[PDB]
Amino acid sequence: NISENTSSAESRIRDTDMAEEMVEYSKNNILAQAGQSMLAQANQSTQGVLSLLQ
Amino acid sequence: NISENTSSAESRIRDTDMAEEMVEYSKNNILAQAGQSMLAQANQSTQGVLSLLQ
Repeated sequence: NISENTSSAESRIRDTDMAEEMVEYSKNNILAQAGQSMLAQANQSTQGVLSLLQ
Repeated sequence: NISENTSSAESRIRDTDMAEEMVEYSKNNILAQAGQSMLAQANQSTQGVLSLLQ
């Protein structure tokens, strides 16, 4: 019984809650795609220079 | 973060804003064509000598 409770206690401190962590995984997965999108747009975003009298 | 903000800083001090310099290049390019055209006519200036009791 003390083993079952201190297993439960340690599992609370250290095992991943996979439900919760897939929220935080997937925020960062969308943000990474939106970041790569913005970087890919930003590298095109200075093609504006080339019409200016050139 | 600091390296981005001092790249932003130094870029402000040192990089040509190509929009602003293509104004000043084009002023001087038109002035040079105008001043060439003006020097060409200023060399025809004293052609008036040759009809003058000659």
